[PDB]
Amino acid sequence: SRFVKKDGHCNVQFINVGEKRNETLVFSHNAVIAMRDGKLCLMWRVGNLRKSHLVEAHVRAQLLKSRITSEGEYIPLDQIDINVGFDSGIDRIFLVSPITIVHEIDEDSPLYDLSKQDIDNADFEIVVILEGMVEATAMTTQCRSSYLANEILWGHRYEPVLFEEKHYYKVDYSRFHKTYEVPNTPLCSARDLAEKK
Amino acid sequence: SRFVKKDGHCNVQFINVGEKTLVFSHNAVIAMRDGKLCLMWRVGNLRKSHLVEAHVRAQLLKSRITSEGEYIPLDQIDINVGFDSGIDRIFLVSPITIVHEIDEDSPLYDLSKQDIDNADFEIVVILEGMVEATAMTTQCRSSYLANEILWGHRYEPVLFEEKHYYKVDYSRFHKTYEVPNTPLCSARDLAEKKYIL
Amino acid sequence: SRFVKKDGHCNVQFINVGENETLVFSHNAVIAMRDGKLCLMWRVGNLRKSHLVEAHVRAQLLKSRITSEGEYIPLDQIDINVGFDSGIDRIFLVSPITIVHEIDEDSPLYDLSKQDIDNADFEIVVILEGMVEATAMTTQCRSSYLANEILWGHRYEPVLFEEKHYYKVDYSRFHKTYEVPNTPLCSARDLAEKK
Amino acid sequence: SRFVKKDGHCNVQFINVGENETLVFSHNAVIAMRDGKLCLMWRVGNLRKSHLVEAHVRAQLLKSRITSEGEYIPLDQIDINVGFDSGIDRIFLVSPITIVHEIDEDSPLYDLSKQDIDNADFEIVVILEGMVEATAMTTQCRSSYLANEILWGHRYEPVLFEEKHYYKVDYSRFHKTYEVPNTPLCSARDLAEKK
Repeated sequence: SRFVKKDGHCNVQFINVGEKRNETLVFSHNAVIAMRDGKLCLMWRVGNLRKSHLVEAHVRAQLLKSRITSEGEYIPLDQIDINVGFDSGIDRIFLVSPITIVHEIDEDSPLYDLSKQDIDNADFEIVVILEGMVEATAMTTQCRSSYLANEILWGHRYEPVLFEEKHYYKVDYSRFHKTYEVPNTPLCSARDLAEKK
Repeated sequence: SRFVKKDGHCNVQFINVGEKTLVFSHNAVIAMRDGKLCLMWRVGNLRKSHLVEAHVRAQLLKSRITSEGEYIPLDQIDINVGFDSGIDRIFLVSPITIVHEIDEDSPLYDLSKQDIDNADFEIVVILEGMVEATAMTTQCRSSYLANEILWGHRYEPVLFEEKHYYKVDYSRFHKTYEVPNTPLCSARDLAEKKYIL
Repeated sequence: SRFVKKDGHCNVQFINVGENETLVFSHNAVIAMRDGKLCLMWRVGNLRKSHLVEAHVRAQLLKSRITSEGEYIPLDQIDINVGFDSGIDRIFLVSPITIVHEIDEDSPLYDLSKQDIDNADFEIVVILEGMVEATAMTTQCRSSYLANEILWGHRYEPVLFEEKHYYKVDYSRFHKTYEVPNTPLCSARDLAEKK
Repeated sequence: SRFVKKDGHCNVQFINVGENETLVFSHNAVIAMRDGKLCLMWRVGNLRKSHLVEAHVRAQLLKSRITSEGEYIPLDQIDINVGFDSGIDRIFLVSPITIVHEIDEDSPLYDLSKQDIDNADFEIVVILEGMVEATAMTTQCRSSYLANEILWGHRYEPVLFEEKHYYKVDYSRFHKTYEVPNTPLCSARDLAEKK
């Protein structure tokens, strides 16, 4: 029943992990946008197929997009930060079971004015990073991945992979990339939801 | 008389260290500290070398339903141990009592003593750092179930001053003593009972 | 089309890289306008074929000063903000990046004008730190820009171009810049009061 | 002239060093006025021949205390702000640096006048951490200052002097200080309320 034991070990068992070809940090194939605790959020999944703990793990993200300044300066692929908790320190994660990374689309978010329709014709790329030190090694690892606009499933949630069994927990990685539609999901941008109230 | 010499060596002797690393108190406590309700736990280094760039984190593990009806097998909720002012970083020599101020932002804000004896959640505690003279970042973990938190308790002092040095009695590390003067209500209740004035 | 593939590999090819040694800083620094704000900028790049993990930047202005109490400080270091407060001092370095310092009210350059720079006497030390992929060794690349090495009214020449399916980085344009005669010759303080 | 060259090497030469050691703290700490604020200062240096990567400092005040609840705390470790909030706790050490703690309303020394420090019995633990250049090890240097090792009305002697082309650091001046009679004898609070 306890996820973590008094000595540090975790009562978790992983099934459907696949060949050792994986056994490393992994990102969900798709990204999603949906309501969470009353706010429109951009979310994606991260998992450690390996068997060791990832020390001082922390996540980052950036929206890549070319732009022109008022000065007329052209910038190839400006890198705009996507807030995933740095300010409060919740960008730092304890990864044992797959975690869902959440980005609140607030007034400061670069996606603040994007609706489902906008995302359809959008032309940007979101780069996601996971970094940390693999247990028993002196090397800090940097796992990367990316989500194009058309790779973001609006109105979807991730299928649970953590199941509570008898005095123990099991993680089913065959559900890692799985998502499901949530019709009730608002279709307007986060900004419209802010004014709507 | 000083705890640290000008050369960096500590004037501390350890006794009753037991038989052969890092370690966490068996229990956690909740008592009044500086006029505020706090959740506390102990962390110590039974080793000889200093811990470099050591820091602590904590998380409340519990399943919940989002306001949108979404079920999360085991949501991870951060428990503030000083990250905002950098005091999550510690200088670990003799056992240290990590303090979580249970204020309006704590997920434990509205938890009374009765709510604890009946609640069902897990508090995961982490301590990371590098053992001196090594290129390895260590991660020590532990956890406290709701019934492992002693409401109205304090830890027994382990550090004592001698003629020209300090002694650390580890046989008292896990020891705690009761304080019947401790309120049985939650932090919120204690806040209202004061703001009325 | 995309810059980073799902497997984490970067869809980029570097040409004219030369024969060389790890990280590199642009020869000159520039001062120009950007989104209604006069900024101090300099380029940083990674020639090495690997990735720079947990990479982040820092800058400092060095200059002797006498304290209001008469104390003399040889080369007092004044921090130059490049994003630490929000965490954008941490970069994902692949294609050469332009580090940006907004010359605001809290900046030590908030009073310098082009004329002031041409007559100024200070040094800006720029730092880039991070870990070379698969190495437990965090490297520190350093450089410096004297007041005269700061090109007032200049912008860097683009080095990233969109090809058919991939992206190419032309390092022969790394240190190159072009003039912006429209750049204000006054200081940031004036531009702020001119409202 | 310049302290740091384009390639990252520093134009500095050290003399009167001895026997090329490691990190070091000034034997004494001082309290003096700096830019209108009463500050607690101490010196830190790198006698090693390599650069210290991602270096930063920390300080704590060790002192037993009684809580309003009557709980006895053998040695509480109250933190001394040396710049964490703005990130200026992160230093670039090539020549001896003076760490500054601004004694403000949030400082545990806010209500301490000279006379007070003469009777005090507390202890300040100072720390310096960083990675030795080219190694994979993070080092930690420690020291401390008792209330009687704090020099009120003092400032450190300069160790960095400008030569014609480079800069020399004279370590024989590391621990030395000189008097500043002008120094207020009242606590930082007194100076604050005296306005």
